[PDB]
Formats: sequence, C-alpha cells, structure tokens
Amino acid sequence: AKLHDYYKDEVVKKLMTEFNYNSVMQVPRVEKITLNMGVGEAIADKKLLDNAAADLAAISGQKPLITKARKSVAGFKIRQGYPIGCKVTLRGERMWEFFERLITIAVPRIRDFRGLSAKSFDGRGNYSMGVREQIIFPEIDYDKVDRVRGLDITITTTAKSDEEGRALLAAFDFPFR
Amino acid sequence: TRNGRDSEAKRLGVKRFGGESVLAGSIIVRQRGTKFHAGANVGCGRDHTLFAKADGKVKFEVKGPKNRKFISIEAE
Amino acid sequence: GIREKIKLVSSAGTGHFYTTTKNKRTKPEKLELKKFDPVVRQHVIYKEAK
Amino acid sequence: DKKSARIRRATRARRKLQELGATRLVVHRTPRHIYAQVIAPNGSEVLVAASTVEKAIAEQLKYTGNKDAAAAVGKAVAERALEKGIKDVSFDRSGFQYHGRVQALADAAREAGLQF
RNA sequence: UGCCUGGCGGCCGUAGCGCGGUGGUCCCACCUGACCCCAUGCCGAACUCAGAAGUGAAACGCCGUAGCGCCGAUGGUAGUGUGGGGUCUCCCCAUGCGAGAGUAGGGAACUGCCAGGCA
RNA sequence: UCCUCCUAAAGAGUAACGGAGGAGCACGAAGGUUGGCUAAUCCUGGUCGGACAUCAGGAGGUUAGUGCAAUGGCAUAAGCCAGCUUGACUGCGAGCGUGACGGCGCGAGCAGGUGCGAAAGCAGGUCAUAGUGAUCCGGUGGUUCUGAAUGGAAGGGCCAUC
RNA sequence: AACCCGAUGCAAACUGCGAAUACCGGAGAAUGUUAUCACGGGAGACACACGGCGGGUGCUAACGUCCGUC
Repeated sequence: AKLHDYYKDEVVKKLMTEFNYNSVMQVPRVEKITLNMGVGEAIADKKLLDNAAADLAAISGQKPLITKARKSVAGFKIRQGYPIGCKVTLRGERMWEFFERLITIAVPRIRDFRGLSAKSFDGRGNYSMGVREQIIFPEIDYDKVDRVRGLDITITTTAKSDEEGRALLAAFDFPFR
Repeated sequence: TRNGRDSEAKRLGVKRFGGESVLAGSIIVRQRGTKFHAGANVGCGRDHTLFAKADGKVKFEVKGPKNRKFISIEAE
Repeated sequence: GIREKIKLVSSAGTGHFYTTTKNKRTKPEKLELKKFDPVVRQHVIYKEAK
Repeated sequence: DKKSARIRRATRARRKLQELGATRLVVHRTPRHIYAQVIAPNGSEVLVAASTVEKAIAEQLKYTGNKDAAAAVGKAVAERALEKGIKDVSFDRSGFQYHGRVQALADAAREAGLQF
C-alpha cells in the first residue's frame, strides 16, 4: 500500500517532467517481481527441496512453486518433469511489501554492498540480477542456516527500453551502481 | 539387412466418390490420416472412416480457414 | 508371461463374471470397480479379483 | 489475447452447435454490458437480440453489468422467445464460466420457461 | 437516407505481414476494490464478482503506405493416349489434352442479418 | 506369423534371397466428461551455471510432443494439468467394404442400468495399422436343457474361461 | 568435434506446384445376334516365352530372372 501510493503520487509527475510524455498512462509499471532458486543440487539428495520451499515461504507471504524440468537432458542427469528449481512470483500488495522490506533493510545491509549492475538488462526493460548468501534477509536466523544458497531477482517492467526502465526505477532511485 | 519380409498393404483411400447415391451406413472414404474430414450429416469412426448418417448424394468440397477438404451429403 | 489373467466376480451371488489381464508385481492392491450385471439388472461392486 | 482466448475456447461449442443445425442462444458477457442472441438454424440469421445497452432494461437498473442486470436480460429474452414461439433452443457458454452473470442469466431464463 | 461502434454468418492470404494517421457521444481494453460468486498445481497471473475516477500506454475499428507474402492471364517449355518412322539405354512426324516458376496486372479485402449512438 | 516407407507405372491390389527396419508389449489409468494451458530452436541479462539444470522479455508459430520401429494427421488441439470416473456396459444393429473361404474393419440408431457434464452433448476402450493361434480331448458356475423303464445320478450342449 | 556460414552433388522413403493416362458414378443421340447379372451341371488349367510401353534385379554378358498393360 505504501509503495503503491508512493508510485501513484509523484512518480508519474517526475516522469512527465523529465521525459515529456503525452498520456498519464505512459508511465511504465512493473508487472511482477519473481525470486528464483535454481539450486540444481537436489539431484544428489531429495531433502533439499522441502527446506528450500520452507525458506521461500518464510521469506515471502505465500508458498513457492516448484518448476519441473522443461526437457530431459543427459548432460545434467535430469529427466523430463524433474523438480529441480523453485520460484516465488509476487504481484500486488505482497509484492509491494516484499520490495519495501528489501529496499528498507536488505539492500543496505548486504555485505560488501557498493551498488547494483545497470548493464544487467535483458534489452527489453526487465531488470534481472543475482545475489548470494540469501541469509542477508533478516527473516532467516543466522544460527539456523543449513547450507549456503543463492537467489535470483527478476522484476518484469513493461518499459520497452532500458532508458525507460531506468526512468521508472528513478522512483526507487537506483541506490548505487 | 537380412530383409525379405513385407507387410500386407492395407487398402486405404476414397472408394465412393462424389455424385454417388449412397444409403445409410455406407463408408464414403477410408483414409489413414484425416485427408478428408466430415461435414453436415456425415459421421466419423474411430479409424478415421467417414460414413453417411442418412440416404442422399455425397459430395466433396474444400472448406475451413486452414484449407481442408470436407465430405458432406445432401438430400437426393 | 509377466501378465496373468484375473477373473472379476460380482460381490453378489450372480455367477456371471468378467476376465482381464493384469500384473500384481507393480500393483499388489486389489481391484475395486463397478459394472452392469445382466442377472441383477443393476450395477454391482466387483471384488475377489484375484 | 483476451479475445483470442475466448475465441479459441468457444469455437468448439460453435462448431458442435452448428454441425447439429440446432438453434442456439449465444451470450457474450462484458464488465459494462452483456449481450444475448438467438441464432437461426441456418446459422446466418438472428431471431432475438437483447442487451443491457437497451434503454428499456437500462432504465430500471443501478449498474450496467451485474447479476441483477443479467437476470433481467435473461427474463426479457425468455419472454420474447415465448411470445415468438422459440421454445426448445439450445445454449452456448461462449467460452465463459457457469459461476457468475452467465449462470445467473441462464437460471433466470430457465425460471422464465426456457429449456437449455 | 447516411457515418461510427458491438455481435452472429459466406472465403481464408486479391482475405495476409511491417510502417504512419485517426477514435471515445454508442460499445470494448486497462485503469478502483474484492473479507464476498469463483480459483490459483504460489500469485485477482488466468478467470469471476462489485464499482466508473482517466484515457486509447497496449489491444482494437477504418484510411494511406505496393516495403514483404499471394494470386494471376496469353503463350513458351517438359509430357502424354493413338498410328507410323528413326541413328532405338533415346528421339521425330499428324492429332486431343496439358506443366511449374516467372512475365503484364491486382491488392491494404468483398459481402448477409441484429443492437446502440451521431446527423 | 504380423506391421511401416519406396520399389509398385497418380482407383485398389501388385512379385523378386531388393533397399531400411520393428512387433510376442503395456494402461483399470497413459480411456471419457467439464474446465484451464499450449512446443522444438535462437537472441537478450544474470550467483555457483559451462554450448544446454531454473528465472524474465522478444523472435519463432508446430519441424516439439502425440509410449514403442515406421506412416499420415492432431490448434476445435488426438499434446499437457485439475474433480469424478468404469460405457475396458448389457442383447441387438439396417447397412457398407475386404478378401475363393474360415475370417476381418466400420457403423447411425433400438430396450435397460448407467459414468461425466447445470443443460446441449461424449462415453460399446487406448489418434489408428503389428502385442497373434484354430481343430480334437479335458478344468471352473450355474443352466433339473437333455437324461437308453421311472426317481435320480452318471454322461452330452450354450455361455465367461485355461 | 556438434550447430551455423560459403558452396557442392542427389533423391525411393519431401511436395508451399502438378499433369497426360487409367478407374468410378448421373443424363444422353448413335450401334453391338443381351455382347450385362443371377442360378444349376460339366470342364480344362493352377510350369508360360517373345516384342512394345515405365522399371527392379546382374558388371545390359546374354535368347539370364521378376513386375502393371496390348
């Protein structure tokens, strides 16, 4: 709610001032924010998927989704339909709360945090990056950590260009590069 | 490699053509793949066999946005 | 071979029964199905499929 | 696409009703308004058409598209069908679900005296 | 008697793909909320319910753009049923029929019924 | 013994110790209803991750998948997921075609109990061709059908089945 | 050493194209000793070779061998 109101209040005005759009709806908006865990190590032991799902559910406001293998490839010893990775997609109030918590606490507290990577754009407008030691999130207790895991963040942005994506993120200010 | 075994060639294709006065229960055409589909007052079996559901004159016509060929029957 | 024939007798006293082919190696559980029995004129649960 | 999904989910029903050559009632539901039509056996003529856009039905409702409006239009189309002698006309879902205004209209017509 | 919008049909590329223009009075997308009808193999994402504050971002109706795809003659060409002939593993004579691609040309589809608005 | 493609000359069929082959399987769920979804491959960005484990966008528009070797077709998807499921029914079936024949494939609809779906509507198996095998003699339940004077029994026939 | 590019050749297991033949059903002037179909009795045969038309097969070596038609 807080981030939604912040977006509706002044982001459109600042984008109009700094870009000279035509319609109020010209402002790009992020459709969804997805966290992904492609651990790939679950083949050795099956008692990692449940722990990952529990951690994802605790981190987010809802349970995760286990993504089955797209294709059967012998290069990774994975068959068709194999539940190798997991994800959590957020849109709406849950997404706003998650992003608010992230920007407020998690990003500043990242170890050896200097800035993000602006070049990490898919060429269409979405913003995708990866962060290691997900323990950075305050929800997970440090003493309860079982194994070192990564995380992939992907924010889908309706903006058609990287410049438009940066303009939209200007509301978030893009803390550092 | 050590061949010499040929399977019996099951006969497929259209055996009853257009402008044929065919009663109910007749089979208009037997095609392995659905070369010809059914239309109005025409039925299709499990083995892609097209039959007339009532007496009449059969006809073939190109139909459908995908450029397919259908078989229909009209009152005679 | 791997499969074996199994009879399917109505739980009632009707002598009419069906037959099928099945393998118990992967499905040790019994059969639970209903089918129309002409003698009783109504669907009857079938058991003792062996 | 929003319309492509409905088209692909309703083409099966359209084909099934057309191949049988049976008159059908087709309903298209939108958030603002809902339209209902009765198609002739030939499949190229419409006997009865109704919608919330009509003033006669729009002058006694609060919101253009709702369960009450769906029921009202269903009753109106059922009454017109009974007057014209259009009994025993099948129904098509048009790719929608039987859990909202579509099912409300269907139930209203069934109570009014249409079987489908 | 005309223009615009929505729905149902005759053919699926002269019906199409890409670019520009144009449109919210009738209708549609999104735009507001959903503890409730409905449901997510998590998410109002999809679908559904209650609402109408903005405007065509995106989609969509129509016109131009002949940039790409397609059709498309006339004949030429390969062939072929007949009888004959030759230098016969292949060709010619008279006759009926007849390719594909390509060439001139076209194209921003045409058309039937119902509902609403604007004159 | 059987099945696919060309040989095989545009109805069908068509031989040769010709060219490539596969089948003796399996699902009571991998079939049906209703609803929902729609591949391979390439480019772009990223932590283990590299040519491909997963994620987001675009191109692509079925070459993916459609259990087997092969065939044509499947977008209305016959391809994938969710609730129920036994129509993997009962006795019929005018008619159509194939073979010399035994035999073989399709089939709307009829009376009953029905499964699914609000209804319309589908369901007599697996998208379809190979997973096949008789005759004689014997096993299982009934059928007092018959029963070498009668009561019986013994013995013989139909069905589902080794 | 995969995919891909610049090419290279081919097609029986390719047809976004596609004949000429040939087979089939409905109408019809003309003609054939009904030349068409069904039923019953009796057969013979169930080893073919050559030419033409498009081919397989062998190394066109043959009057080798097998296919659809006169």
